[PDB]
Parts: sequence; C-alpha cells; structure tokens
Amino acid sequence: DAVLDIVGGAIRFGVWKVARYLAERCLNFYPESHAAATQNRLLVFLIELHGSGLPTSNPRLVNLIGACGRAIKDHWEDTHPVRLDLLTYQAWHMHVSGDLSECAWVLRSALTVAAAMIGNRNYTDRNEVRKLLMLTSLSLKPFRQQLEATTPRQVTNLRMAGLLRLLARAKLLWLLDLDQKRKCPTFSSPGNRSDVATEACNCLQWALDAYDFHLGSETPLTVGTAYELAMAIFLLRKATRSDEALLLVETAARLAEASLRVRTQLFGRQHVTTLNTALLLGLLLADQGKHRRAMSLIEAVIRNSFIRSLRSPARRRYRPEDSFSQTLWCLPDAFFYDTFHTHGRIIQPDALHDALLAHHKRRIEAAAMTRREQTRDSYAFLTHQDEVPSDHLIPSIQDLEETLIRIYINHGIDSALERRLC
Amino acid sequence: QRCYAILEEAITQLHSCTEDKMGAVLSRQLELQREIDTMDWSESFLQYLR
Amino acid sequence: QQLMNSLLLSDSPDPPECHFIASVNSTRI
Amino acid sequence: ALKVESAFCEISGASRTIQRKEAVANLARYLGLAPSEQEVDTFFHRVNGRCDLAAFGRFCSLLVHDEDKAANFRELFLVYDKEHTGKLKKRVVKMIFCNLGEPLSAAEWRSFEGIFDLADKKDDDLVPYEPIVRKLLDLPQ
Amino acid sequence: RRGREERSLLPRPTQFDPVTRYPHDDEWVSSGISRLANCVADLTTAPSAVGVLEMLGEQGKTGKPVA
Amino acid sequence: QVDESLLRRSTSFLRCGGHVILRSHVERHRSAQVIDSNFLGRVLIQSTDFHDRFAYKPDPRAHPNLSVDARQEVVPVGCLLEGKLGDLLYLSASTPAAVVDTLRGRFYHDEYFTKCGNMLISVFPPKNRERIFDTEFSEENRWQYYAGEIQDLRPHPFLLARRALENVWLKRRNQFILTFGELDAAQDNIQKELFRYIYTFAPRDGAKDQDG
Amino acid sequence: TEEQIAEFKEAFSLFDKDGDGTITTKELGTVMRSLGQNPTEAELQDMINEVDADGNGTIDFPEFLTLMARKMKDTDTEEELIEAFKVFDRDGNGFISAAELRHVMTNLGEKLTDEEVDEMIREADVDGDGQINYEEFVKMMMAK
Amino acid sequence: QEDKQRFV
Amino acid sequence: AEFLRLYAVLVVPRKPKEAVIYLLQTIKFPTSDYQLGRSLVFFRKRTFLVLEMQRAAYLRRVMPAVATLCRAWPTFRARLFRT
Amino acid sequence: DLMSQTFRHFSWTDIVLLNLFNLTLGDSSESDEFWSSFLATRCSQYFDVEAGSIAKSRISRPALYVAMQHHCGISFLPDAGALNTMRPSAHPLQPSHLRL
Repeated sequence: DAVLDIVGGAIRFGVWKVARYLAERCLNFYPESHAAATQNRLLVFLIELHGSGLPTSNPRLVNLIGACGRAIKDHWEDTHPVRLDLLTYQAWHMHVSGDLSECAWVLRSALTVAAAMIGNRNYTDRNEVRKLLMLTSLSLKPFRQQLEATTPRQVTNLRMAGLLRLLARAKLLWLLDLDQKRKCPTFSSPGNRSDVATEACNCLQWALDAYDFHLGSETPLTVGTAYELAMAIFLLRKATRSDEALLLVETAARLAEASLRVRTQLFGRQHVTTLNTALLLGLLLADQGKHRRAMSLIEAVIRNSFIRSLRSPARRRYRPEDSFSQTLWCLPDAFFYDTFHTHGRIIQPDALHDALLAHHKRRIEAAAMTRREQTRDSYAFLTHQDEVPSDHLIPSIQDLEETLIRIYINHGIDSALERRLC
Repeated sequence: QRCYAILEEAITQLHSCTEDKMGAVLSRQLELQREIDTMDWSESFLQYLR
Repeated sequence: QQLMNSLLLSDSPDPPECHFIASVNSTRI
Repeated sequence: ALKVESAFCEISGASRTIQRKEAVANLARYLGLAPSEQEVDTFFHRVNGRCDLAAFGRFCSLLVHDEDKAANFRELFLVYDKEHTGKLKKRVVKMIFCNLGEPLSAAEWRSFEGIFDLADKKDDDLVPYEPIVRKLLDLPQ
Repeated sequence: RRGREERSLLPRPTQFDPVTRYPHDDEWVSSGISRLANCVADLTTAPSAVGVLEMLGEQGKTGKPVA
Repeated sequence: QVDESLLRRSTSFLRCGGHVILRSHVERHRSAQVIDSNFLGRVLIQSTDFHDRFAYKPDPRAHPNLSVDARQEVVPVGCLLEGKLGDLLYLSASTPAAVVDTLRGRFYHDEYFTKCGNMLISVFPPKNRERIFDTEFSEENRWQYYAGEIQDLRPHPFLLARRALENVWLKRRNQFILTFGELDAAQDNIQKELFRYIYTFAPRDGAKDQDG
Repeated sequence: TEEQIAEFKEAFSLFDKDGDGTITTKELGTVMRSLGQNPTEAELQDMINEVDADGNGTIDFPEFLTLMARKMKDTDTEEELIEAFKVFDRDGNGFISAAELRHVMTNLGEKLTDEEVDEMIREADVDGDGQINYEEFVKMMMAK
Repeated sequence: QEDKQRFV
Repeated sequence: AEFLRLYAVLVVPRKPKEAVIYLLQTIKFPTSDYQLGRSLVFFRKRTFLVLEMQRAAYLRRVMPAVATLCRAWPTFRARLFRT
Repeated sequence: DLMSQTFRHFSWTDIVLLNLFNLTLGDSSESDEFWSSFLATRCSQYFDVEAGSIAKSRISRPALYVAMQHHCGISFLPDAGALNTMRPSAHPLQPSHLRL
C-alpha cells in the first residue's frame, strides 16, 4: 500500500505517465487471483480512464473491469463487498461517459447485490408455529392474525444507502441535463418528467432516514441527504408544475432549515455547503410567499459568501462528501463539482425571471427593429484575486444580488416605500 | 439489532440441528417406501403374467 | 486473358463473389 | 334447499336417482332455473348416469346467474332492428330461434306460438319484441 | 398483494407523500425495522434491506418505454 | 508482434500448467510450460526442449530447464475462437503464425484440406497424391456433401463450390472460384475434381417433353 | 358433417337482415371471417358470378354450402390459439400486456396495417389498465 | 388528530 | 437500411441514423467493432454471429397466430350473438 | 503423482498436508466425515463456535483455500480461481501442486 500511496500521489497531481509505471510493478507483489489486489486493479482502471489520451469507450476499460470482477468471483465468489467497489468504480466510469440512464442500472445492480450481501430469512414455518400457538396458548391472537417474524428484516446500512444517494444522483442529473438540453424534443417526455423526479425524490428519501438511524441526525452525512432531499423537491415542483404540492414545499423548507442550523454549527458560516443550505431555503421560502424571511436570508448569503472571498484563494477548497469520493479516495477535487451546485448556480438566476419591462420591451424590440481528463487542481497561484473552480461553483456576487433586487421591486417592499418611489 | 442477532444464531442452530436429525429418518422412510412400492409394482406384473 | 477480362466486363454490377483455394506442399518444394 | 329436496323426491321416487336425460332438465326449472343443453350434457357426463340429491343440490347453486337482465336481451333485437322502431317480423323471430342459437325441434317450437300468441299471425306480419322479452323473464306485462 | 412495509412507506407509488421526521422538532407510520415504540416519535420509517429492493423495483413496471 | 493485453498481469492470466510463448530469440519461437506465476514477483517458467488443462500440474520431466522472466515477455497462447471449426475464419491471433501453427496440427492429424475464411488451404505432400484426391473426391463423397446442408460437413471444396451454387439457387448473382499453387503442384487436379461437382447435383434441364 | 353444416347456417343467418335465406353481397366477405379463414380479394368477385348464376342477386343456402366445399383452408383450431397467445406469454402470469403485442408483430407479419393492429389492442383491452387475460380472451374466440 | 394519534 | 429490418424487434420494445445507433447500445454491441461508414457498413462476422443466435430465437413461430390476426372482427361479433 | 515425478522429491509432511486439504476441500464422503465429526467439534473447543453453525455447504471452497494458504504456511501452484474451474474429486489436490 506504500507503492499504491505514491500511485495516489500521481493520480491527483497529473503525473499519469509515472503512475502507469509503478502500478504495473505493484501487481507483481500479490498472488494471482487474490481479491486483496482489487485496490491496485481498480487504481490501474482509474489510470486508463483518466490519464490516457484514449476516449472513455476503450476495450481496455471493459477488459480491466472484467479481469477484476473475475478475481472477486475466483477468490471471494459473490460474497465480499469488493464486488460493490467494482460496482462503484464502474458507476464512476460511465458517469464520466454520459449515459446516465445506464448508470441507474449499474447502481441498481449494486443495490441488488448488496441486498444479497446483507441477507434475509424466509420463515416458511410461520403457519405451523401459529398452529402450535392456537393449540397451547390462550389468546385471541393466533386465530385471526398471522404470526409475525421472530426477528424482523434487516436495516439499510451506511454504504447501501450511499448507493441510494448515487441512484438519485443519476436520476436527477439525467432529468436536468435534458432540461438544459431541451433543443431535442425526444428528451424526457412530460410523463417521465414527473416519474424520474419523484422517485429520485424517493431515493433521497430513503438515504436520509437510513442515515439518521445509524449515525444520528447531527452528522454531516445526514445533513447532506436532508439538504439534497429539499433540492430534489424543489426540482420536482418545477417539473410537474402542480399547485397541490404546497404540502411538499412545507417539508422542503423545513428540511432546508434543519440542514442550515447544523451546517452553521459544523462548517461555519463561510463554506460552500452553508451558503446554499441558506440559498435553497431562500428559494423555497419565497416559494411559499414568505417574501421577507427569504429576502433577509438571501441577504445573508451575499454577506458571508463575500467574506469567504476575503480569504486566500489558495485557502478555498471544497471536496464534496459523496460515496464516489470515499471509494475513489484519490482524485482531483474538480471531478465532482458538476452534480448539484452548478445546478444551484443555474436555477437561482433563472427561477424568478421577471423581465418584460423596458430593457426587455425596449432593448429587444427597438434593437432588432433598426436594420439596413488530465486537469490537476491549481496548486500555485499568481495573485491574491485568482479564480478557483470552487468560485465558479457558487453563483457570483453579480448575479445573486441580481435576484435580490428583482425580489424587492416586484413582490417585496412595504407599502410605504413603494408609495414614495412611484 | 444485536438482540435480533443472538436470536438469529438460535434459529440457525435449530435448523442445522434438525436438518441432520431429520436427515437419517426421512432418508430411511423414503427407502422403505421405495421397497414397498417397487415390490408391489413387481407383484402387479406377475398378476399380469397370470 | 483479355477475354477473361471481357467476361468480367459483361454484366456484374457487384464483382463476382469469390471463393479461393491454394494447393501447396507440406515440406518445402 | 327445502324446495330442492322436495322436488327431487317427487320425480326420482323410491330410487332417489334420476337416470333420464329429459327429467334432469325438468327438475331444473321446477326450482326456477334454466340450464342449457350443453350444461346438462356435461353435468350428466360427469355424474355418469346417476343423479343424486347432493349433485343436483349444488347444480341449483352453480346455475344461479346474475345476467338475466333485460338490457342484454334487448341487444339481440336491437341489432336486427337497425331502424330502432321496436319491431321485427314474425319471420324474423322464426329464424333467430330455430336457426340462431341452438336449433329447435318442430314440436316444442310449435308450442311457442301457442303461448306467446304468434300462430294467428302470418309469415310477414310485424311483431313487437318487447312483449317476448318481458314475458320470458317473467316481468309483469 | 402488496406488502405492509411497501404500503406504509409508499402508499401511493408514483408521487412523494413525505414521511420524514428528521430533526424530530396516517400518524402511525413505521416499517417493521424496529419493535420498540411507545410514542409517535419512535416510529422509524427506515426502509429495510429487502424493502428497498421490492419497492425500488416497481418503477420499471410502472412505465413501459413509450406506450 | 502481439497485443498488449497478453503482456499484462491484470487482463491476462497465468495458471500453472498452461502453455506460453517466450518473447526472446526474436527472428517468439520458444514454447514453455507455466510452473507458478508469482515466483518472487516474477514468473517462473519451464522452457520445453493430449494434456487436459483441468488437473493443473506441471509436466513431469527429468532435468528441468527453469528460468525467471517477468510478465512483460510471456503470452498465453494455448489451453493445455482460433479457428475452432474447420473453417479457421475466426483466427484469434492476427499474425499469420496462427494459420501456420493450426496447419501444423492439421498436418499431423491428416485432414489437410481446410477452409480458411474465404480461402482454403490444401498442403498435401507428393507422396501417393492420387490416394488423397480419391478419398476426398470419390463418387461416394460426391453426393454426400451435397446431401448435408453444410453445418456438420467437413470444410472441403464441396462446401467451397456449394457456397457459389447456393448463390446460384437463390441469389442469382455472379460468383467466382479459383485455385493457386506452384509448378505442377496438382492445383489443376484440385480444380477439375471441384469442377465435376458443379453440374452433378440439381436437375440442370432434365430431358423434358415436346411442350417444355 | 352435420356439425360443420351447423356452423355454416349459424353465420350465414347471423349477418342476414332480409331474412328468408337471402343475404346481399356486402356482408358476404365478412361471413367467412366468422368462420375463421383467410380470403383473397379476387374470390369476392368470383362468388358474384354464382350469385347471379340463376339471377338471384343473393346467396341461397345450398350454393353457400357447395362453394365453401370447393375451397376450404385450414381452420384455426381453438387450442392452437390458446398456444398462439401463450407463446407471447413470456411472463408466465397468464397476461399479455398491451404494449408487448404492439411492437413485436408490426415489424413482422405479411399483411398487417397500422389501423388493424391498433384496433385489436383497443377492443381487447376493455379494462384500460393494459393487460389481456388470454384464457378469457380466447374464450373471447371460442364461447362455442 | 383525535382518533389516529392515540398511541398513548 | 437492411440492418433496420433484419435487426428489428430485438431488445427494444427517431432519425434513421439515430434509431440504428439506439439499437446498438440496447443489444450489448460494443463500439470497438463498429465502423464509421455511410450505407454499406462493414461488420466483422463475429458480432453478427453474436446477434444471430437470439435472432432465430426471436423468429420462432408466429404463423398460426397471424393466420387469425388477419381475420378476427366478425368472429368477435358473431360470437356475441352465439352466446 | 509419485509415479510421474522424476525430479521433485517430497516429504511425509507434504502428505499430511494433502490429506488434510482434501478432507476439507473435496466432494468425497470422507470429507463429509471430516466436516461433520472433526472440523465441527474442534471449532467448538478452540474458538467457541458451535458445531451446528459450521457446515460445508455454506462455506466458500476457494476463499477458505487461500485462508489455509496463509494460516498454515504453505503455497500451492494452483490458485483460488484454479480450483473453481476444476472438476470435483475425492482428492483434487495432488503432491505436484506444492511450491514450498
């Protein structure tokens, strides 16, 4: 694992040509099938996906997956969770190469395998234990009710509920990639628009209450599912456009508030997470009609996010907690920025959308009327005001102040001041 | 959850102990039933030859 | 040989779909 | 069940067993239910020649049918009366009975006009089919 | 012919109907995952290892790729 | 050269008792038997100088010739596609050495004529040549391989002509047959025996009446 | 063949609206569809030649019998159409979901139009949920 | 909230 | 164009090119043995042998079924008057 | 096997390995005797797990094999995937299968 640690020294750092050289000699220090070698075999698979100039559809990539899954079925045949770390490395593989509908199948098979890993009993004798109970015992119970199991069914654990979060990640990202690519009409018909949204909501549902059972409802990992279930509901209402979802918006802002309180007390007030457990709460409260609590909270976003930009650009780094990040422990941090917080930077300026004043009926009408992946994280910087990829990740001070003043003059401001204005 | 674990070991002990206890007897019953049914079938053939 | 070329020139929108065979020796000739 | 056992004993008599094909069809609607000729044929085939009280007793129950409604039997005459005047010909009611459905013998078909009052009418006379529907299903006229 | 855990976590299975009580601030909603309950706050709707497969499988059976 | 997949610890494997080609003395050329695959990081091998895989043992042999070589110069080549059928069209090795080495065993086991994708190879020696043609072109075997609808039939000039004659029966498109060789190396006798097959089967205007 | 003649005088009189044994030539082609066999379109005009052989202008019951005896295809039997929808039953539950039958024979088959295959999905699926119990739907071929 | 919260 | 009809049915339950591409991912056809071509797309026989095993299984037997799928509509209605 | 080798000497310590490895890993009724009378009762007085839980059916034949390869201190020429694609035998492992 020492040679594999310098392998990790070259994966994150874009020194791929060296990383190929000591990875081939690392596998000589393991016996032939020997499922303990799956750490090296998957790291080589990460080199050939990220590190070589060949695209993401090589026959090398399916050969390495098949050769490592073969080694699990040789040593620890379908009875060790290195089958699951093959199913998460393969899920990362095709998450890079598009096809998010297929990535749902990969994580589905990861959930089905992990169900057999945990195991269940059948209890075929429940009818005849009831026959003994109705003969010996003295209750009304064993005659008009079937006998329950002696020990109930199993708990969804930490990792298998992680695959629930990843399945909701594939479903929501498939929904919104076609939403930002609506130019082709054969992308997610409106019947499927409600269906994949509300069941990515159900997968984030399941991950949240499995986590507060195991780790308790105060750890960062529960807060991540609670904030993301609120975000998934916000996209569920937007896609369906159903007016009966006022029950859903109540539990959405009530999930975002619980995520906000803990994230203030765990990550501070200047952090990429704590700015959008308040920013999403700003959209879900202005959703309800609370146009001054959402106002003052969006007000608070561009105070603490601005104070975050006071800090050193070298001292602003966020790696999202995610089961891909835990399994693929060594990668550049930029490889997971896409999934839900450029989502926030797109939805936030577009959701409110007033226009239709002059500069829209004047700067459009009159203007048209006149005629005749080798990407390392940036380690060394140039000046104190550089641009971290975590700064693109959050919406800029230009465009979220933009939403702020648009809230005021349209549906904010007390009756006194807008009287004095007009 | 650990309470259900120490009862689940009791269930697996009971099923493993009754599987090899019933293994000898139920094999012998099916062997004796094979003898009755083969010998009665062989007697039905001699009645046909009769 | 040009008559063998001329039957190639006669019809045949596709070329004549071929099947070939070699007749050689086991050792060196 | 009391009418079932009372009607069974008066036909079978001392034998307590009906071996007549025709008498099985009689005892069915003395209780009030009408079976088809195929239904009593496959009933007689399974009971292989002897009809006892237990077999005929639930033979009354399995023929309890909840589709002897007027709307289904006006649908027969509605299609043949495309003008929806409520009328069909007496020749028209002859063929739907003796030719459509299972065919009729000349004897029991002759007793049909004797009760339903069609014998005095000619071949081409016009009849309303609603009295035939109402009288057959024993609704009051 | 649907299980009781299936009917308690998703009684109406093409929409959400939220059931969480995450910060803890039909009322009787709970899976079979726990048999310790004396109040409504105890009722955990945590999906089971088998429940999250029998009723995560009933979404490919809802649709049928166009018609 | 060979593909990089076989010179790789991950994708390709060595099990003890499999055959291998040693990449040395290049112009390949060396065959060896695998004994162990992780001898001190390297691969131990037994250079050689009717065995099922399925029991894995080294070949028992006095005076062994063991040598150490890494898994950058060994390729698994054997099993004890590749042209499993007599039609060797498949050819798991891209090099012509797969055609020649398969023809080595086909020369030892005396079946000789061998459909080769589109091609065919016959490698019959000068020894009693007329006996070789007379087995594979006798009037018995003439109507035999008409009668079978390919599949189980041995890959022969009977199938080579029947391909073109089935595109006679259905396709009605132009076909082509041709034989190669060297100086009077019986390739003419291959072609003429193949040529009799063209108009033997199928009723080719059986003598009709006056009407037609 | 008294049973086969019995099936003949069923459907001959079933589309028959004039009544006295005379049917016009419109529903004549559709009478044989309830017998259960395939026509050529040229047979329809070939039947009109013996419609007016005696100047009847209509079918008489004997000439329906004799011409049907001249040409008789293999009747699709009742158990073979139990099996003909059982082969589409890959599930084993006894149900043929309506979306399955749409795609798999439209690209197959010999004489199939889009309106003819859409209308058999609709009329079979009276429940609207999208499944066809074929043990009840081929008794919706053979009540008798 | 009168007949269904009665888990006591 | 012949690929569309000869490999219809199959696993699937828009454009002529886009539907041919859509067939490829759904039948476990790797992109490695695919050629950039216009109409006469070369295939490398191996992968056609992969598909043709289940193609014959998908053909099977449908001909007594379609012998009455052509002729079904009066045999519906005449039966409603038969019963 | 002792017939076939002409170079590789052996010891009796190799034989007592092979008799142990085949009474644990094999299809024979002799290995059924080992798992039902000896390997089950020895687990009860060594690591306090009872004989009922120890069964030959619900154990992985290759993963157990590598487990004795580390614990007993012997390496074999075949591997975990080797035995899986081996036909079942009364004595599958043979004395030529050793390394050192």
